Amino acid sequence: GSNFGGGGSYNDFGNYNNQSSNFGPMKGGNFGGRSSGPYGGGGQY
Amino acid sequence: GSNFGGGGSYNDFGNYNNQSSNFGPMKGGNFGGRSSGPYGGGGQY
Amino acid sequence: GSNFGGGGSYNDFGNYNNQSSNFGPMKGGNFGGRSSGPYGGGGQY
Amino acid sequence: GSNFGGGGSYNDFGNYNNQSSNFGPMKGGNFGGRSSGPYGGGGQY
Amino acid sequence: GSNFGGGGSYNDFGNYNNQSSNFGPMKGGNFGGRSSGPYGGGGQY
Amino acid sequence: GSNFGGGGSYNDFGNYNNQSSNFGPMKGGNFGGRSSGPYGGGGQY
Amino acid sequence: GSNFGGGGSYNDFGNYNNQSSNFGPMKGGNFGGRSSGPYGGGGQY
Amino acid sequence: GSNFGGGGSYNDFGNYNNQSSNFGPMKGGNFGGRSSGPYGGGGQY
Amino acid sequence: GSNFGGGGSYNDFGNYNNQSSNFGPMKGGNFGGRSSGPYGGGGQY
Amino acid sequence: GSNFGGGGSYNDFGNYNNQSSNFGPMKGGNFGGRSSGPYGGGGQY
Amino acid sequence: GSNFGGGGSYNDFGNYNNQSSNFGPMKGGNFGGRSSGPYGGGGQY
Amino acid sequence: GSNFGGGGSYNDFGNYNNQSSNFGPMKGGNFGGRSSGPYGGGGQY
Repeated sequence: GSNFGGGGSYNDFGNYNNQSSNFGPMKGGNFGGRSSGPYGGGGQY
Repeated sequence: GSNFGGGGSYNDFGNYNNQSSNFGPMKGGNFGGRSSGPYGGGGQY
Repeated sequence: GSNFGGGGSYNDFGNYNNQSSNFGPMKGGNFGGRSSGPYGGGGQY
Repeated sequence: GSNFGGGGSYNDFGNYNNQSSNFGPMKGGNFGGRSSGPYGGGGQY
Repeated sequence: GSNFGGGGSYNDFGNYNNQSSNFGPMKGGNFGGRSSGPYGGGGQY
Repeated sequence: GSNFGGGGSYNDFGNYNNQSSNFGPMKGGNFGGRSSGPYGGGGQY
Repeated sequence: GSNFGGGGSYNDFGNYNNQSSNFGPMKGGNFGGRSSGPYGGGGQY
Repeated sequence: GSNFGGGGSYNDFGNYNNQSSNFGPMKGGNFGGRSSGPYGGGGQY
Repeated sequence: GSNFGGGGSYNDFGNYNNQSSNFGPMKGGNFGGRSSGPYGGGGQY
Repeated sequence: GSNFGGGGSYNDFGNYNNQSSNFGPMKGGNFGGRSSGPYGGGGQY
Repeated sequence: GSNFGGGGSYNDFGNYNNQSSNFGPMKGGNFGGRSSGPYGGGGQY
Repeated sequence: GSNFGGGGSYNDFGNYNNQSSNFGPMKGGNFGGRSSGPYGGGGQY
């Protein structure tokens, strides 16, 4: 009889995938991975 | 008799996929991965 | 009878993936990995 | 009967992956790894 | 009956990976590893 | 019945990896390892 | 004027997705990922 | 004028995803990842 | 005018993902990662 | 005019990911990482 | 005009990741890392 | 005009990661690191 997240627990556990593959010349970018707060994620500015 | 997220638990567990593949020259970007807050995700500005 | 995150515990445990592979010349960038706070993530500025 | 993060514990334990591989000449960068606070992550400025 | 992070404990224990491999000439950089505070991470300025 | 980080303990214990390997001539840099405070991490300036 | 896979090149570059999510008790398995050769893929025998 | 896989090159570059998430007790397995040769992939025998 | 895998080169460069996350008790296994040769991958026998 | 894997070169450079995270008691195993030869990968026998 | 793996060179350079994180009691094992030859990888026998 | 692995050179240079983190009591083991030859890797027998 074990509690597993019961109560008001905010239980966020999701798998996330960003995948990209290119044979030719890649000047651009695939910006992946979690981010939070204003302007999260990478790039120019 | 085990509780599994019972109660008011906000139980968010979803698989998310962003996948992209290109043979030619890739100047642009596939912006993947979770984000939150204003202007989340990468790119110019 | 063991509690596992029960109560108000904010239990965030998600797998995140950013993956990228390119045969040609790569001038651009795949910006991956967790970030938080203003302007999180790498790049010009 | 062992407590495992029960209470208000903010229990953040997620696997994060940034992976990148390129055969040609790589002038750009894959910016990975956790960051927090203003302008976290590496790059020009 | 052992407490394991119970209470208000901020229990942050996540695996983080930044990996990169290139056959050709690498002039650029993969900036990995934890950082905090303003402008964390390496690069020009 | 042993306390393990219980209370308000800020228990931060995460594995972090920065790995990079290149066959050709490497003029650039992989900047890894923990940093904190303004402008943490190495590079020009 | 750049060749991009021209000639007899067998150019196989397809995105493939296997995704599955279940709230209840999962005794079975979602067998995903590429396989080749006799009896490829996992399971009993 | 750069060749990009031209000729008889067998150019296989595809993104593959296996993702799975379950709230309840998981006795079974999601067998992912590339395999080749007889009986590739994990499981009993 | 640079050759990029041209000729008979077997150029295999694909991103592969195996990801899995479970809140309840996990007795089973997610068997990921490349394998080759007879009976590749882990498990009982 | 630089050769990049041209000729008969077997150029295998793929990113591979095995990731898994579980809140409850984990008796089983996620068997990841490359393997080759008979019965590659870990587990009982 | 520099050769980069040209000829019959078997050029294997791939990033591989095995990552796993668990809040509860872990009796089992995540068996990661390259292996070759009969019965490569760790575990009972 | 510098040769970089050209000829029949078996050029194996891959990053490999095995990472694992657990808050509760860990009786089991994460067996990482390269191995070769019969029964490579650690564990009982």
